[PDB]
Formats: sequence, C-alpha cells, structure tokens
Amino acid sequence: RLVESGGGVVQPGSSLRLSCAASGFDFSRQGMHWVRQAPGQGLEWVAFIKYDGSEKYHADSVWGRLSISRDNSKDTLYLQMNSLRVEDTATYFCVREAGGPDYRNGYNYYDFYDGYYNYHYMDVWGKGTTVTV
Amino acid sequence: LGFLGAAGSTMGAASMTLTVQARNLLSKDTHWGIKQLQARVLAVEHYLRDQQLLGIWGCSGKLICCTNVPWNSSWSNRNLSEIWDNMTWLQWDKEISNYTQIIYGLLEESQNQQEKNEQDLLAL
Amino acid sequence: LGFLGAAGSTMGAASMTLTVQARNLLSKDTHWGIKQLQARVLAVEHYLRDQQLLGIWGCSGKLICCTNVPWNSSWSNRNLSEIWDNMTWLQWDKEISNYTQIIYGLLEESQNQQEKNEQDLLAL
Amino acid sequence: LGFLGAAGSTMGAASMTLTVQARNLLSKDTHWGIKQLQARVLAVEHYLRDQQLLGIWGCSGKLICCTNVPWNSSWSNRNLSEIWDNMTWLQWDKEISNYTQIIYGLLEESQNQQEKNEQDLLAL
Amino acid sequence: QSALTQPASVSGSPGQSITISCQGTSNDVGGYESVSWYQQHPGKAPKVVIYDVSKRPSGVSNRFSGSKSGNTASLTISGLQAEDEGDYYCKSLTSTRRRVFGTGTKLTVL
Amino acid sequence: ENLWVTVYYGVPVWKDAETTLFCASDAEKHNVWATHACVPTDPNPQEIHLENVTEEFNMWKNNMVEQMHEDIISLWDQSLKPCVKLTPLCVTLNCTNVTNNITDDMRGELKNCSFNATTELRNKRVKRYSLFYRLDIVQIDSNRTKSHYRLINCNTSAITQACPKVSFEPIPIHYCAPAGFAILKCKDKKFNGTGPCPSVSTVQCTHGIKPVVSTQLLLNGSLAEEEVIIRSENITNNAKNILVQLNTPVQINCTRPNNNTVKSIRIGPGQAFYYTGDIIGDIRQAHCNVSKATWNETLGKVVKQLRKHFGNNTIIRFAQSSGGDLEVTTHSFNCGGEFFYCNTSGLFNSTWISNNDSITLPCRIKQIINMWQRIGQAMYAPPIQGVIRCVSNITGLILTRDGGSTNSTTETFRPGGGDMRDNWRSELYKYKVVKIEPLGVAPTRCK
Amino acid sequence: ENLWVTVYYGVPVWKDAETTLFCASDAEKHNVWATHACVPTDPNPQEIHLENVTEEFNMWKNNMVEQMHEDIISLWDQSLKPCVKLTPLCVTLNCTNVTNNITDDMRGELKNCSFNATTELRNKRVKRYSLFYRLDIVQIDSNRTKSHYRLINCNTSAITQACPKVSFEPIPIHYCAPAGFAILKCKDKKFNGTGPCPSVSTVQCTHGIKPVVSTQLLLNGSLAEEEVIIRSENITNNAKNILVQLNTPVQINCTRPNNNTVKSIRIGPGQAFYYTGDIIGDIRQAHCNVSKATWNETLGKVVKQLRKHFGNNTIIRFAQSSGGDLEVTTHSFNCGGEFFYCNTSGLFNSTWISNNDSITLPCRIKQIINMWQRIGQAMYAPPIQGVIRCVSNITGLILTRDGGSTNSTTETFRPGGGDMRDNWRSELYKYKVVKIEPLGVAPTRCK
Amino acid sequence: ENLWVTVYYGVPVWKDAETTLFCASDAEKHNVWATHACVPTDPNPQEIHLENVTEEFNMWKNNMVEQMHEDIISLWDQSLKPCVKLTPLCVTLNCTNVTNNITDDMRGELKNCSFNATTELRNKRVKRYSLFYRLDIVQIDSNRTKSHYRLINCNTSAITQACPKVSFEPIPIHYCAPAGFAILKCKDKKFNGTGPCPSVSTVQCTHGIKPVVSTQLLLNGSLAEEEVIIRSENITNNAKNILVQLNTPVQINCTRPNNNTVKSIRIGPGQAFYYTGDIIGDIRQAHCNVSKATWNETLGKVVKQLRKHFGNNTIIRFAQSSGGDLEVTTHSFNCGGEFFYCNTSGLFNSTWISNNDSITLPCRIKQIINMWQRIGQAMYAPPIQGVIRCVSNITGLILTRDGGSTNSTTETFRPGGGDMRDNWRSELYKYKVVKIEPLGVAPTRCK
Ligand SMILES: *[C@@H]1O[C@H](CO)[C@@H](O[C@@H]2O[C@H](CO)[C@@H](O[C@@H]3O[C@H](CO[C@H]4O[C@H](CO)[C@@H](O)[C@H](O)[C@@H]4O)[C@@H](O)[C@H](O[C@H]4O[C@H](CO)[C@@H](O)[C@H](O)[C@@H]4O)[C@@H]3O)[C@H](O)[C@H]2NC(C)=O)[C@H](O)[C@H]1NC(C)=O
Ligand SMILES: *[C@@H]1O[C@H](CO)[C@@H](O)[C@H](O)[C@H]1NC(C)=O
Ligand SMILES: *[C@@H]1O[C@H](CO)[C@@H](O)[C@H](O)[C@H]1NC(C)=O
Repeated sequence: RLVESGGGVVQPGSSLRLSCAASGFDFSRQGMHWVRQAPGQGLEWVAFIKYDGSEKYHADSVWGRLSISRDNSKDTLYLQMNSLRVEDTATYFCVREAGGPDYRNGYNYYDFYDGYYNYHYMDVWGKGTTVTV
Repeated sequence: LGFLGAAGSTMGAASMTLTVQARNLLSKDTHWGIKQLQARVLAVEHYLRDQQLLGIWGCSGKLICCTNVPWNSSWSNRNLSEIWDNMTWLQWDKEISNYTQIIYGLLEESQNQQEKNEQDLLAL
Repeated sequence: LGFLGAAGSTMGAASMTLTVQARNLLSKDTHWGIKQLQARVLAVEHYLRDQQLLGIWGCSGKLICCTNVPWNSSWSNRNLSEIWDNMTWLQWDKEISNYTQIIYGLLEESQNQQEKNEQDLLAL
Repeated sequence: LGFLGAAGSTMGAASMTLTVQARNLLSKDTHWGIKQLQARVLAVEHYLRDQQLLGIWGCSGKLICCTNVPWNSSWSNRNLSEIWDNMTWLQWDKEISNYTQIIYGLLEESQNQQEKNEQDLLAL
Repeated sequence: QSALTQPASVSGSPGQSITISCQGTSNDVGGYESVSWYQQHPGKAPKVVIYDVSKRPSGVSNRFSGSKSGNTASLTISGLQAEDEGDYYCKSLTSTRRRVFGTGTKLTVL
Repeated sequence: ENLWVTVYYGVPVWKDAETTLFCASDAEKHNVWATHACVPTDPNPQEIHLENVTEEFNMWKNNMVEQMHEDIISLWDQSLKPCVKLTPLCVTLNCTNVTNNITDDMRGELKNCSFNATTELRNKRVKRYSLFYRLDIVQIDSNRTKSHYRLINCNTSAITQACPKVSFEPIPIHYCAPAGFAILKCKDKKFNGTGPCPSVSTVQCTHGIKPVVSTQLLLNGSLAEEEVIIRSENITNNAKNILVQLNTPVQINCTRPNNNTVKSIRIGPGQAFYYTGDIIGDIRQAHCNVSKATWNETLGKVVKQLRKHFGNNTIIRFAQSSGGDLEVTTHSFNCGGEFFYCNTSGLFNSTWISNNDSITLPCRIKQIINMWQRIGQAMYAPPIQGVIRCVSNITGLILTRDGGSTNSTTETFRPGGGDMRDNWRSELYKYKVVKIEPLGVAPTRCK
Repeated sequence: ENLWVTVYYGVPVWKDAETTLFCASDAEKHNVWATHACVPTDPNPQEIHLENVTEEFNMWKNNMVEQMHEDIISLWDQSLKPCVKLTPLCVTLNCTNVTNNITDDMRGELKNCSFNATTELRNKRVKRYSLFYRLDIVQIDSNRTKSHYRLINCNTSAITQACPKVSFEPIPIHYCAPAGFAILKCKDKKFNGTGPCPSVSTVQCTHGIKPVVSTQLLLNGSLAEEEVIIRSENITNNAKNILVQLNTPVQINCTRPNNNTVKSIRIGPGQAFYYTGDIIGDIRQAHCNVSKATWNETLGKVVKQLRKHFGNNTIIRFAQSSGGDLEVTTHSFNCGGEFFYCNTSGLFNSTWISNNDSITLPCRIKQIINMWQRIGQAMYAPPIQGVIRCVSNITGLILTRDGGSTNSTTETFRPGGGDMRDNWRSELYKYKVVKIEPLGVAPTRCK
Repeated sequence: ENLWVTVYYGVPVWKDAETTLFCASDAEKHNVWATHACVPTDPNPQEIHLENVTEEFNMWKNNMVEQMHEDIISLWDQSLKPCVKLTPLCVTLNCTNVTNNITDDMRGELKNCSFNATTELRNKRVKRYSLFYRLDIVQIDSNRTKSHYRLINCNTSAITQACPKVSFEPIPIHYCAPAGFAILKCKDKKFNGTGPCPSVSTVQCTHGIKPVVSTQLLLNGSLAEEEVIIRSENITNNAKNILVQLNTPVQINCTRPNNNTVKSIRIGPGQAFYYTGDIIGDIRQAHCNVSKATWNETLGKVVKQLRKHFGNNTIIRFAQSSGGDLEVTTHSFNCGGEFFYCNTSGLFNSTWISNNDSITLPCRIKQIINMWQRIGQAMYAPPIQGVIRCVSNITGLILTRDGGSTNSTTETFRPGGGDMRDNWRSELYKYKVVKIEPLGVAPTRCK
C-alpha cells in the first residue's frame, strides 16, 4: 500500500518535496523506486534506493536536481526535487521493488540485516501524485 | 537384642552388646559406580583409623582397652557408680566430648613409651 | 607346596603351610579403571571382614586359636584321627557346612562376654 | 620432634619416637575424582600389607619385635655399638637391602609357624 | 542513459497473435536475463505482464509470452483481446545498475 | 580416686552426618529412576525400637531431600540423554485449522502445521504436517502472513526428545546406608516439624519413595494415619510454604478424552520422530473429576487444623493462585508420559468459618517442556495413542499463605510451589542419618 | 577327654565364585583389543600341580566367556567411538557397473557410482565418485531412475568408520584373577568341559586367548592334543550348537586378488574418507583354498567321533546351511581390516559310510557391516591398498545336527551356530574360578 | 650371647617413588586450573625443620613435571568441551581492506570480511560481517577473485569456542601427597643438578604454582633470591635448552592500544558467537616495553654466570632465533584471554666482551590457535572490548645455544625452548617425592 503526497503546482526554479507513506510490507528490508510519467509520455525511471540506504542510483536525466532518500522508522520513501524545470512536470510514482530470498542449494539467502534481494521488476505501484512546475 | 538394641541402656548394661555393634562397622562411569566406590573406600578408611588408634594404644584384638593412665578430675563431677549405672553412652559422650583429644594423646604417649621402654629394658 | 598347593593335603598336613596361604590373600578414556578399583576394594573388604571376625574371637595375629567352646556330636560322625590325618579341608568344610554360622556366633559370644568379666574381676 | 624428626639421626635415638611415623601412614567426574580413589586404595593396600606381615611375624600391635631367629654374619660387618649408636636407618637399610626377603622368610617359617605348632603340642 | 526502442504502436483483430518488440544494447538486453514487460491501462499505474525474459506473475494468462535474442526482446500476445488495450512497456537493468524503460507501444484491437 | 581409663570398642554413639545413600530396588527394562543399575533391596529390613531414646531432628534442613534432588535431576538427563534431537524440525510452520467437530472449550487449542521436512538423505525434503497444542507454538511474524509459526524454543537451546521406550512410571526407590552409618527413624506422628522425637527406631534402609513431580497437590505419597497435619518452618512467615498431609486420599480421575493416532518420520540415520496424528471422534478438552464431598471434607479438615495454631472468628478463604507462569498457575503432573496442566480454581473457591458429584476441573495439555529447575534443556513429549484415563490419590497439598492482614483475621490460602524439594518433605520427615562412633572413654579401676 | 571347636586360618578352601578378571598384555600403535589400558603379564605365573585333587566344573555355566563377550564389545566401541561418521555421505548415488575385463563369476558384483559431496567449506559442493561392492547398496527407486542407489544402512543407525591406524589383529590377551581368587586349570587331555577333571593345577592367570571372530570355523586357537572332542550341552538336542575341537590343524589360504587403488577426500573439518578408486588389473573373484585330502581326513576323524557319541555303523552326511543372510551362511572372518564372506558349501558336499588336489571356496567381500549381535550400529570397512593374501589354521568346527527321527542314520551335519560366545568356549573349557576361603573350623583337644 | 633379628616398625626410611599429587585450592567460579574438583587445603606449612639429611635429586628426572603437564591438558579439554563449535562458520570468506586511518605498519594486518551464516531456522541463511586478523586468514584461489579466503584451520580439526565467562587466570594450585608419601623440598638457595642438596625439609603440600605458559621469557614464576642460576640437563649439549633463573625481576608493560567493539550473533539454537566489531580511534601495533637498564644490565649477570660454564676471556653474543613456526619464533603469552606474539628483536642483539630510555617490541594478535603440542584440536580466542593493558614480571629466560663455537669464544645464544613442559620444570626444580617405608630390620639382643 503506497501513498504519494506532496505534489502541487510550483514555479520554475522552485523546490518540492515528496513523500510516500507505506504499509503492508517490511519497508525496512525492501528497496524502492521513483518513476515518473509526463502527460502523453511513457515511463521514465528516476531513482532507486537500497533498503539500507547504502546504495542510490539516479537517472542521468535527473542528476543533481533529484535526490532519493528514505526513513525506515517512518516507513516512508522521499524524493527531494530542487531547481525544478518545466521538463520535470510529471506524475510521480512510489514503486516497491519486487524481491525476496534467492533460492540456491535448498536454502534461502538474505542480504545484510536480513534484507530481501532485488527480484528485478516492479510489483506495487501507488496511485501517483502530480508535480507541475 | 540387635544393633543399637541397648542404645538407651546404661553404659554398664550396654557393654554386653559391644560385640553386636562391632558387627555393623563392616559390610559404571555414570552416576552410581563411582559413588559406590567412594562410599566403600571411606568406610574402610574410617575403620582403619580407629583400628590404628587401638593398635598404638596396645588394644589390638581387645574389646576393652586397659591402661595405667588416670584421667583428669576436672573432667568429672561423678563417681563410677553414677557413670556406669545412671548414664548411657550418648549422654556420656556429650559430657566429656571436649577431652577426647587430650585423653587420646595421653593414652598414646604414656603407654606406648612405657611399654616399649620396658620391653627393651626387660629384653634379657 | 605353593599357594593352594595344600588343597589335597590332610587337615593336619595343611596346617604347616598356613603362613603362605595367608600371605597370598593380599595383592583415562576407559571404564576399566573403575572395575579395577572395584576389584581392589572388594579384596580389601573381604580381608578386613575376616580379620575382624578373627580379632573379635581373640585371634588377632593368630593362625590358630584355642577357645572355650564345646560342641554337639550331632555335628560330627568322625574321630580326630580321621579328621586330621585322612581328611582334607575341602571335604571337611563340606561335611560340617551347616554349623558354620552357629559356631561363629558361639565363638564370639562365649568368649568375649566372659573375657570382659574376667577383666573387671582382675581389676582388684 | 615431628614426622621424620630423627630420620638423619642415630638409629637408637630415632627409635624413641616411632609413634609419629605410624600416624602418618594413614589419611567429581574429572580425573581428580579418579586419582583420589586410586590414591586412597593404594594407601590402604600398602598399609594392610604391612599389617598382614606383622601378623605373620607375631608383631601384631607392636612397634618393637623380638624373635627366635638369630642374626646371620653375612648381614653385618658391624657390632651393635656401631649400628645402633653410630649410623642412621637410611644408611642401614641401604646396606642390608639384599637380605630383605631372606630375613622375612626366615621370620615367617621359624617364628609363628613353629611356635604355633609347639603351642598346639602343649595343649594337654 | 537512453530509452529502449519500442514500436510506436501495434494492432490486430480479436484473436490475432501480435508481437511488441524492444531494442536495447549489450549493456542491458544483451547483458542479463533481467528484462520485463508491463501493461499500462490508460489512467493507471502499470502491472507486470512478464519478468525474467519470459516468466508470468500470478494472474497473467498464458496468452502472454515472449523471448530474447541478443539485444532484442519481445512480448508475444496470443489470442489478442480488447481488454488487452493499453500502453505496453519494456524494462531492463544496466551495468550502471540504473533501470531503463522503453519508449512504449500503443496497442489497438481491431 | 586412684582410677584409670579403659576404652570400650563397639560403643553405641551417634553423630550427625551427611553421606550418600544408595538406590535400592526390587528389580520394564528402561525406567528413568528404576534404572539398569540399582541394587536389589533387603526383603526384610530390621526395624529396631529404641528403648529410652529421644532424638531431635529437622524437617526442611534435612539433607536427604537435597540428595534426592541432585540425583533425580542428574539422572533424568543421563537416562534421557541418548534421544533424537529435534533441531532438524526448526523450520517455519504454515498453520491452519483442524478439520473436525470442535467443541467450544477446544476452540483455538490445536493447530495443523505444514512444513518442508528433512529426510534421511541429504538430497531430499518432503511435505509434512503435524498437529500441535497451542501452548507450544509461537507466531513468527505479524508483518508477514499471520499464518507462520515456530516451535516455542527454536531461538534458544535445542529441544531433544525421543526415547518412547523409556518408562516414566514413578517406581519407588529405597535408600540404604553404607557400613559405618545408620538411619534413624521417628515414629511420633504428632511431631510438628523440628523437635525431640520420643518414639524412635532405627533402620538400615528407608522405605521406597515414589518420584512424583507436582506443582500444587501431592499425589500418591505417604498418607497421615490419624488426622490431617499441617507443618511449616514458621507459621507467621509467608515466605515459606505449607505442607499439608491428609489422612484420607482424595480420588481424582483425569483424562485427555480424545482417541489419538501417531504418525512418524525418519529425519536422519535412525533419527526417528514421532508426532501427533489426527483424532478419531470429535475434539474435547482435558479435565479432572474430584469428588465434591470428599474435597469439601478435605478442606474443612485443613481449616480445623489451621485453627490449632491460628485462632477462631476468622474466615478462611480458599482461592486460586495469584499468577505466574504455567508451571505455577496450574497443577502440573504426569500421567503415563502425558503432561497435564490443570486448572484447580474449582478446588479453591470457598470459605470456612469457626462456627457422586465431582468437580470437573478443565485441563490443558502441553508437549514442549523445560526441565523443572532450568531452561537450558527442554523436551518434546512424544504423542500418545488412544485415550488416557489417569487415576490417582491426593495425599497432600502444598499451600501458600496470603500473609499480611488487618487485625490478624480473615486469612486466605492458595495452592502452589514448584520446588521439587518440597515434594519429598513429607516422606523424608521421619528420617535422619548418622555416623557410628564405636570408641568411647570408660573411666574405671583396672591396670 | 572332650572337644572344643577351634579356629584355623590360611585354610585351603575353595568356593565356586563369580568376579571379573584383569586384562594382562604380553610383549605402541593401539590395537582395538590389545589396548593401552592393559597391564603387562606375568612372564612366569607358574602353575602348581595339585596333589590328590579332583574337581568338577561346567563349561557353558562358565561366566568367563560372558565377561569376554562384554569386554570385546566395549573395547570395539571404545576404539570406534571417536571415528569420522559416514552420515555426510548418505546421498543419492548414480551407479553403473563399468569394470575392466571382469570375469563371469563377478558380473554385477562391482558398481561405479558418482555423487555430490562436500569439502571443508560448506559452499564448495563437488562431484565425487567411488567403487562399491554390490552388497552395500540398494536402488532408492528403480521406477524413477535405473541408476539411483543409496547405502544400505542410511535409513538406520549411522554408519561409522575412520581410525585407519587401528589394528584388528587378534593379539592374545591373558586374564588374571583378583586377589582372594584363583583359577583352577584342567590338565587332562581327554577331558570335555563338563564334569570332573582328575588332573588339575592352580593358576592366577589363564593363557593368552586370541579374540578371534569367526562364524563357522574356529580359526587361530588351541588344537586338541590327542583326539577330536565333540562338546554339547545336550548332545541329542538339535536346537543347540556342536563344538568340534580338532586334533589336526587344517590350513586355509584366503585372498582378494585385485590390486585396488585407494583414494581419499575431505568431507569436513579433518573429516577424512577413504575409498576404492580404480582397480589395477582385471577383475577376479575372492576365494580360499584348503587341501582336499587334509579336509577329507579331518572329516573322517570327526565322523568317527560322532559315531562314538551316537549309533554304530551308521551313516553321516554333510550339507550347507539352510539359508539366511551372509552372516549366517558364509564363513565370515576378517583379515587386514577387511571382511570376507566365503562359500563353504563345498566343504560339506560329502557323505560317509560305515565301511596336489585342493578345494577352492569362492568368497564375497562386503564393506558396510552391521554389528556382531546388534542392529543399533553400522560400520564401514575401509579398503586395503593392493592385494591381500592371508593364511590361517582351522582349530575347530561349529556343527549343527539336523533333526528328524531318521532311524538313527543318514544324519546331516551343517555349518551354522555363528554366535561369538560359542567360539571362546573352545579356549576356556579348561578353567574354573573360585573364591579363596582361608577361614577354617575344626574340633580338637585344648582349652 | 649372639645377635637376634629384630623388626622395627615406624622406621623413618625413604624410598624413591612415583604417585600422583592432589589438587589443593587456596581461597569466575571455575577455570582450567580453578577446577571444580580441587580440595581447599591447610595454609599451614608442614616443615621438618631442616632435618640434617643430604639427598641428591634433579630436574629432568622429576615426574611431577609430567603430571603437571598432563593435568593441565586434561583440564583444558574439560573446560573447552561444553562450548559452541565454530564449524558453521567454515564458509567462503569475502575479504577487502579495513580503511580506518590505518598507520602504515599496520597495513595488511586487518581484514574486513563478509560471509554467509546459519541462523535460527535450518532452511535459512543470512549475510554477516566481522573483522579478522590477517594471520589466521588464508587465500583460497588466485585463479578466481583475489578476495576469496577461508579460516586457517577449516580443513583440519574443528575450531571451537564459547564459555566467555570462564577466564584463563593462571591461579596457583598447591599439590599434596597421599598418606604414605612425602615431598622433599631443597632449601639450598644456590644449587644446581651438579651434586647433592645438603638441606632438605619435607612437606605434605607444596606452595602454589601458577600455570603460566610462555614460549621464551618465563613470566610470574619463582625468582632466585641470592644469585642467577643457569641449569641444563647437559651443559655441553647443543641439543638441550638452557634455563636461566634470574634473581632480578624485570618488569614488562604490554598493550593492544586499539579500542574494540564486541558484537555477537546467533549461529544456531542457543548457539552464540562473539566477534570483533568496529575499532574506533587509529589502528596501532600492539607492543611491550622494558627499560634498557633492566634488560641490558641484567643480561650481564646472565653472562657472568654463563662464563662459569664456559672459559675465561670468552666473548658472548645474543641473537634472534632461526625461526620456525610462530609458536617458537616469537615470545608468546596470554592476557585477558588474548594471545600475543612479540618479536624480541630489541632484546637479543648485543655482544658481551671480557673487558628514561626504553626498549619496545612490536607484537601481533592471533585468534585461531592450536595447543603448543598438538594439532588434533583447535580453539578460537574471543575478542576483548575496549583497550587492554597488562603488566608482568620476567623471572627467567629459556635460551638456546648455537651449534658450538670456534675455539670457545663468541658463543651465541638465541631465544629458545620448544617444550611446553619447561614452564613447570622451572618451578618444580626444588622438589622430590618418596614413599614411606616403616618396616625394617636390625640386630639386637632379646629372648
Ligand atoms: C592367523 O594367525 C596368523 C599368525 O599366527 C596371522 O598371520 C599374520 O597376521 C598379520 C596381522 O593380522 C598379517 O598382516 C600384517 O600386518 C602388518 C601391519 O603393520 C603396519 O603396516 C601396514 C602397512 O600396510 C599398516 O596398514 C598397519 O596399520 C601397520 O602400521 C603389515 O606390515 C604386514 O605386511 C608386511 O609384513 C609381512 C610379514 O609379516 C610381509 O609378508 C609383507 O610383504 C609386508 O612386508 C602384514 O600385512 C599377516 O599378513 C598375516 N600373515 C599371514 C601369512 O596370513 C593371520 O593373519 C591370522 N588369520 C586370521 C584370519 O585371523
Ligand atoms: C513445635 O512448635 C514449637 C513452637 O515453635 C517448637 O518449639 C517445637 O520444637 C516444635 N516441635 C516439632 C517436633 O516440630
Ligand atoms: C477455638 O475454639 C476451640 C474449640 O472448638 C478451642 O479449643 C480453642 O481454644 C479456641 N481458640 C481460640 C484462639 O479462641
């Protein structure tokens, strides 16, 4: 259950901060993605964050301006977006990354602090929130 | 009477059962084999310590020891008739328990040295 | 003769090897150490039990003891010459086996109660 | 003097206090439990062998013996005035150690075995 | 990081078998077996149709299949239905560890 | 005055002593206490009355209790050591309901657990399931599907238990003294704990004592010959428990009224595991039937005795225990290997003042049990086939006083105490052990 | 002129008695039985002949053998207890029968098996293979796979073996009575173990007995000096075994004529395992040779002795055993650590009547062997590098007399009776153990 | 007139003998030596007041050394046995560099390494990390990633460790003789094995000896009181070691100046493992200090004594050892349970001739440790949190001479001693054990 919040209408050069409330899953052991889709356009990957915050990956197209972060206690995913461009107008989505334990040699395999590995696909999408610049 | 049958009798009366009491002094890596050995061995050690004391005193083979050593008058406020006829062994032991070591030491030194010194003096 | 070499000897003849016979009565990942201890302990217990019996009968240190205990003809169908010169100890023990306990009791009781009384009388 | 107080002294002088020496002859799944049982058994068997031997020699209850067995000249190159007065027991034992068995055997055969036979023959 | 190329649109009659292609590179489609396809109902976030080149999630019918050869991947839709209409997308993972989407394909059922 | 010492050997003198008494027995092959090695018992012990002897000895300070404690615990493990470990079963259990006609008392009591079992080959696992009692099962994760559970102790010391072959019958064991020692016995039935006993005799061996483990009531023990006796170290010290010996048994009939089956799996190389299978017939809760009239008389007698050391115009309330873990809130006992945890509140819900029809006490059944004295070891009780009807005698109680009251009145007592040493206090009150001291100084006239 | 009963001591009196004996070693690498925990023997425990003594004793009522049995077993376990277990190897094996020019008698006897195995690290799963004898494996499921096999004891007690440096040589051990006890030995030559012996001597220690394990033939023992002696508890009871002590040694030459190569792996933390890899040369059946003429003469003597015991001018025949597994139908013995299961039916394919030529016995080799008389254990016999050839003598035979009221003729004798305790009967039939009772009682004239 | 044979009993005569001594404790509950079976003894010495008997005895003849040695090893196994095996950790270990302000001479000493691990459930594996010391980690495959390692002893006997409560405090143990035995203490403060001891006082119990085990410099032992004494089994034998007992203590201050974190995980069912965590502050080499004066001038006393075994105008050199295993190459001691290895490069360098400034030695830390004399077992040393500092007393040296010298000069000595027993030889050098032989015979005159 992913619920985006913080969308609104801003002027060019402004900053906006999104958050995604979440429930139904051990947020703290699973990775997350931000995806955006401009009206009339296809899906654009924005960023990925590992469950423990150890690795972050951002699209070249959003570098500098967008930054992915998370709060394990809040069970919340965030997107900090600065110096906003009109090109950044899009519906932004909170997406849970599919994952679980690798099965090898009749055993399951966890990542550090019993983390879930990335099955490599999206599973749960929120409704999305519109960000207009 | 059997073992301790005379336990409440006077000390004099009970002397007739000393043999009876003597008869009752003598008779796997998990918790039973070792315990039995410990019990058996200790029973033997207790037995032998008393036998050694009797031996050093010149009481080997005797039911009753007899020596030439007097006891201390400070150890008694009683005459022999009271001691033998109006008291039992449990009572008596309590009455004189603090003099046990003293008398054993006196009996051993006094008679062991006198008897062996006489044996050499009277050897021929 | 050697140890137990007197087994076929007559009771009288065998009386001449008694010192030998008596001398020879005396001597970590495995449980064998325990059975070895048990064997040694039991040998001691058997030895001491018999020694106490001999001692209580006034036989401490004596291979042979003369006592004061008479006995019934009901316990024998033989004269002393047959008993001592023709018979062996093995056969003899079988022949009088059922009187063993009775005699042990008599030897102790009929000698010690009386010796005790003599010691008291001999005081004066 | 205490234990071994005269060990290095004159044999005669050292015979004055033999009582201490006698007293010092007598007193968990780990190897310590095992060692304690073994040690206790050892002490007991050794003690009993000496007592059994004294029994055979007719020395029950004695610190000092006397026998009907004469001394052999092969056993000594000294007078009593040299042996008892001018040397220790440690040295003495070292010097005559070759005769331990012959002496003990002679004592057994000539002392109690013969006296006991004579006593039976003096019964009537 | 560029988009994966998809045909602008595909179409066919009900019951028709159609294919939606995706053209990537050696750093993604020809790099791992980590490819996947999504179906986006207009106005809604998309659902997984395919993952790991050809695997279906529970709830997706066997009419949805696919394959991968070299740097080119595709989605096969057999037995095409009007209910299938929507925007189809390919996705892949990269050496940079970034996620990349294709341009998307519009599906029309005739 | 011109007198000398004699010494008598064979003197009848006693000294308090603490030594080991040994296991004595009449004689199936494997019992926990009636073990392979135990020494045959004297068929004719000789009890010797002692004329002119009064001897004082203790209760609760009596080390014979301690000796049984250490030996029963150590032996429990030695006899039950070579059992199959249940470590291999510590996997997640997928839990659902039981497909039967389940009564209202039994709702929630049983679970049907499904898991991937280890087989005897290292290359194989199989789908298996078993039934468990609720008390032994814990939820693995509220965050994940609330259907996954674990055995209660897989995150602590491993549970080990098989040995279906071992007998748990509480066969009484006699204890015998080594030579040089003697056991003194008190025949004064009126003694109240520790004090001089005017009527004594001696024995070589004690009678046999049945190793019955209990947390509240004393079952199949020594019964008082005349009247109910209440004994304690200090009647005003509520930190101590109360021993109540009854003069009449109370018969209690306990059951686990379900016809059970047993299933098993080979886990490893002879490493067999047995578990609860399905149930024949419907599912009902365990219970015990105590005669109401007998019980009423039983506590009435207890009150008559309480009033000897406590006064009148006091209302004595009997109440259920105040709380604690299962072992101290229920009456725990073993019936043929089955472990019962019975609710005795029905026995302690009344008052007494100074001026058939049974009690159908509900019970629970538990299989993963910690040793009474520690939690570093635990066992899984094997399943038992069929239906059990357990019949025993209540011969006593262990009670706790609700100490502290206004104006020293209207006292309340509750059942309890899980300390195993308290279950031997009655049987051992009669005995003391002493060393024999054969030498005594004898002053007289000889030289 | 009256008599009194006096005390005697040092008296030469014996009582039948039971106790244990001490292990005495004669003239290092530890041998399974000739253990480090065994005190060196008396180089000359001189026996003494007893003048004018005849004594009775009865073999089979002799507990010396029972003591030997328990000790040989306990030592077997003490030695094997710390060895590497084969449990990690209880995996499915993919088995075929690739051999290098195997003869016809051997077809199907060897199997070429591959399997998954671990190494010292838990993540390094590797492929391994070895050769097995057919007798050691079973198809887990033929229907699923033709080649899927498993080891015969993986579904029961774990198979264990390592300790390659242990010697299984049956080194003789002497046994000694404890103080207070002595052993009477029979010096007669025509004597059977039950009844009076007119010529005896006393000893403290027995001669050394080799702890030979065998099932049909009694090998490496003490031969009769004059005549064949046949011993039985009840000579006409066909439910009992017959012991035949020969006065003629018969030599037998056994071999495994295959130059097997031994390979090894590590399974876990120093957990070494040894197995046959390839085999040098072609494949031949194991076998034992005896002289035909010697065996024929041996039986002729046995036949005469049997007639002495039964009817005159009668017919005696021989046959092999009436089925059962190898442990009871073949002659089972060990040499070099390997076990042999030889077909002895050719030694019994003869009849007798009232009025260079050799025998070859084919043999089987087995490596997974259960325990002597137990089913709670399994052991793996490691291979011996190279070719093994062993020579030993037959000292005696174990016979079974078949039943049927066949008019006291055409009696059939068979091999069988492979109970280890019956083997040792052939060595201890000459000994009796008694307690020494030095205390005597007798009348005389004194006071 | 002639002499007669007389037996005397209670004769004060000694016999050389061997038996064992009892463990006697004096004033966390249990340690290898603080064994649970050990009997508190009487603190009062049992002296014979320097009774004037001369007795010759020596070292390397003294079997008590062997007993101390064997008892200690047995005790180690007893405390090491009931602990967690570390076998589950023998997995592929993934290593990189620790990057925390490492000082240059510490580069390569520490490894940051990841691995998979077992957990509470048997069908689950998790990722875990720890910090390791380089010495115990070995690379497994140059052909594969240069990051793959294993623990040094996973291919041999399992490495085990737990029981963190237990310490290794070398608590002194006193040893006592059984009745019938006596211990002879040499009161000569200036003796050697080259002759008899003129002053001996026997005891029943010895003073306590601390089981401190060291490889080169003996710590916390008995210091000589009057002079430096050098002892050897054979003073001219290059194959023997040299024991130097100093009469001057040398203080040494050791440290591991690195602030550690101890972290722990569950490996299995109540199976805990402890490991090195985050080190905070700079990474620095462990080291030990002595002052120059107390080492350099102290050795001159050693030299004066060496010159008594060697000739006059002889040049003496000190040098470093030839190497070999770390266990013999470096100084080694344990403190806090941690094992330290130190290179004595600053101690053995200078040459002695006929005619505030400190020394610091570098040290290293090791955790996977075999026993000095055996590799059939291995133990793991747990980490210590925070910073550890230790101060010890050097009481003696174990030196090794080179293989002779040219024309009795420039005699070179190196640190040495490869025999664990040297640690007790150095303490028991003052004692001998004899048996008491109370019977004897002498001529006299009587009846
Ligand atoms: C009936 O009784 C006879 C004796 O009367 C037995 O005869 C011999 O018994 C031995 C022991 O069982 C046979 O085996 C020998 O074992 C030795 C073991 O020593 C070490 O070295 C081997 C090396 O492979 C290690 O495996 C082992 O652990 C030890 O470390 C071998 O060394 C012997 O081989 C060498 O010596 C023999 C001569 O003795 C030479 O011929 C060999 O070429 C080689 O140099 C040997 O293997 C021995 O084979 C028996 N001899 C015969 C003729 O049989 C009978 O075994 C016994 N039979 C039965 C069934 O009980
Ligand atoms: C009974 O109680 C009284 C009072 O506390 C005490 O003095 C007495 O010794 C007790 N007697 C027994 C046998 O417990
Ligand atoms: C209680 O009543 C009984 C009679 O039933 C009487 O004997 C006893 O003394 C009374 N106790 C008190 C404290 O009044």
